[PDB]
Amino acid sequence: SMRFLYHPDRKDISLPGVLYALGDPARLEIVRLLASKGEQCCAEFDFAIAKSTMSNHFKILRESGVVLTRKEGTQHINRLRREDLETLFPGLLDAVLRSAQPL
Amino acid sequence: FLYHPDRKDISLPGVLYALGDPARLEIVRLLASKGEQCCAEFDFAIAKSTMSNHFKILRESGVVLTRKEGTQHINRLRREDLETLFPGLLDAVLRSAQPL
Repeated sequence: SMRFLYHPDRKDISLPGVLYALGDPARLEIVRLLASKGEQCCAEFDFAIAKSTMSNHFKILRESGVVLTRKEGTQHINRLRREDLETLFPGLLDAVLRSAQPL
Repeated sequence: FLYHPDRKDISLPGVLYALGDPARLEIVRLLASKGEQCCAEFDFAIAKSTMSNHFKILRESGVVLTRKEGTQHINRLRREDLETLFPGLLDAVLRSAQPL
């Protein structure tokens, strides 16, 4: 494969949607890891979580506008939409990441 | 005061979850500018029990402190606690918050 999974346009990202997507210890930790380690394979996050719940987590991160997910080959690789979030919500990301605790 | 957690039990995912809703975010946005607000300043097209759950979520997550004065419920942003635990978060959020 060589394509990006569905992601909203900058136009359709809302502040409540982003906060909801960050509003979970697992998702917050995903974003924390994506912010510090760059792109990560979907399997990179082993949290002792039901795979259905982890799948829902990434889907929320994608649909909310936080995460850009790419499918290359068999696996899905995840990336923080840093420019989109900074342009829409200056200071939000750094404010959230400065306050997060390493899960 | 109504139910409210101790500062030790306020977490960031819980605060962000409480803010991650347009009605709840609107409540916080009003309380930040116009200060301690009683009463039905939060008149949205929402079920009464659902607006009540919104306030319960805001209280349980450590965002809002509510006290009863007469028949009225005076709500107050826990700015001190939130700034103490999560400096800059509230401003980062309010800077981009738009009226609903």
